[PDB]
Amino acid sequence: LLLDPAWEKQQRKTFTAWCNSHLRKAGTQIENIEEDFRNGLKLMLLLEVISGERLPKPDRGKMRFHKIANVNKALDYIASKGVKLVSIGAEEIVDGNVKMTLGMIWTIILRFAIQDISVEETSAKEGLLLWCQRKTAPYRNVNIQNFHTSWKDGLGLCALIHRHRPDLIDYSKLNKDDPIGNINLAMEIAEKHLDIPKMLDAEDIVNTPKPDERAIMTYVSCFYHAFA
Amino acid sequence: SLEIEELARFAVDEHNKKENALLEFVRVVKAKEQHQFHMSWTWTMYYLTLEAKDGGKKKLYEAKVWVKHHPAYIADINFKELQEFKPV
Repeated sequence: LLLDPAWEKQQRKTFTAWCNSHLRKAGTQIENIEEDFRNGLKLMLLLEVISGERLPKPDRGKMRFHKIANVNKALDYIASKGVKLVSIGAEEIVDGNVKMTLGMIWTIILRFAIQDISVEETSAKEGLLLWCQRKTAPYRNVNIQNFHTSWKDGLGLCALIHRHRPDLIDYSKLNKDDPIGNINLAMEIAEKHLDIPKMLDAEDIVNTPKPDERAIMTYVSCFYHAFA
Repeated sequence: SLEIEELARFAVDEHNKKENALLEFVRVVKAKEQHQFHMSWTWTMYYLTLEAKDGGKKKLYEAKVWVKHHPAYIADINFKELQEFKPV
């Protein structure tokens, strides 16, 4: 794959894993993000888990209009949290519009995992980037400039771990020559020790000239919340 | 050695956690190893045939256990994953 489909594969993997990192707390999972939010049930549950708030009763009815009602409850809830929904409609989610479903899940990740970040009076995506730059500043083999190419060799992720948890990782053993191995190391440590499920495909990140920045921001936001 | 036995015990404990089971490890019957060496990562895939008691009844199981080592990982000896656990 290249360009839009390559980024779609990355968003599908990472956004599915992020949703599952929350849904596990409610005793469930999704598998296929193009299918498993169409009825609105696990979308409403995801919003309850990440917000700690109660949404209206889900409708388990099998008809398209029941599912549109559920997705509208989800979208009404998201709008109530100050989110301006552009080019998102309940019918298109229920009808399995993959790009709109991914866009909706991104809007949820941004609102509930990134927007309220505040670092040195810098908010949201820019605050998260500033945090990453501050934490990795002394690691000369890291240069965080963005949420895409700066993360491809795995050293930024490994440096975030070393910076906070030097009991887990000997950063001195790492270099840029094994980007796939480095990403896998960060993900294996974070899954076992930081309760952050693996959300990237290391081969896909390393082999794409510019990886998907929404997927990378999603995963990096989990390190921010683990270490905050 | 202790290590093949330790991995078979890990397999039974992981199966017990995953399947809400109470299998009691008896012994390793046999082990096959497959090795890979990447730059820093080194991997062994263990194909373990083991005996365990299912309500006191001794039964044979095959467990697939993946053991991954990286020299930068210092919190534990390695990463271990049960991939498969089935009666044979």
